[PDB]
Amino acid sequence: MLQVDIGSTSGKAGSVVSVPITFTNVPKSGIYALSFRTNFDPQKVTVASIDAGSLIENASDFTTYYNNENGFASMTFEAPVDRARIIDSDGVFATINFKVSDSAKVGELYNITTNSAYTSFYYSGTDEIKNVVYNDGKIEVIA
Amino acid sequence: KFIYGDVDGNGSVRINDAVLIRDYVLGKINEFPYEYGMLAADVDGNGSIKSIDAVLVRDYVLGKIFLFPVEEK
Ligand SMILES: [Ca+2]
Ligand SMILES: [Ca+2]
Ligand SMILES: [Ca+2]
Repeated sequence: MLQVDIGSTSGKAGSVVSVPITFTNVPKSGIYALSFRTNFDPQKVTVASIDAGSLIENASDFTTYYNNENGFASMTFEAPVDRARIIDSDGVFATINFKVSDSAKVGELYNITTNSAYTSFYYSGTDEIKNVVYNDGKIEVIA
Repeated sequence: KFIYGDVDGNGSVRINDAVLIRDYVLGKINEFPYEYGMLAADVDGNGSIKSIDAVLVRDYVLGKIFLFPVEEK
């Protein structure tokens, strides 16, 4: 079963930390389309940027957006209609770069969680990958 | 009953709805797997299904928009 991990990390107040989104046990038949949305508390962290990871062969297939008011970061992948590029192997899909609030306190732990309404994975235009398992992310504020 | 963007009729606007529209525009498929799919698919509200429809459904999924152009004013 496809495993989707929001990475965990640590950083100090005011720093930029990197949260990779990793796919493990990707089905050999491949992912034709997906969306992935993470929620966060914007009083604790904000999105600074999102980078394509190494699974993205062509940037035209990958789109991203974030909203630092309501607290989410979204990513989409859409394979070309001729299936010339498809995600069929394991790796980093994307990396979210989060800015840790200036008022963050040592020992706080912030949660980066998968939004199930806006997250889905497809073999094809009609067939969903149904047994994906997700692991959410932790950002630990350190000194 | 129907939801704008939901061309497969499962009740949710998702990335595969965008890709179905795109694959329809490109001639890869010839209809939607849903009796209200054509109605759901014309999200720019200009009377046909075109590449922009698929982009707008992707924008919904990304969270850039909540209302489709067909829904405003
Ligand atoms: Ca995790
Ligand atoms: Ca749908
Ligand atoms: Ca249209």
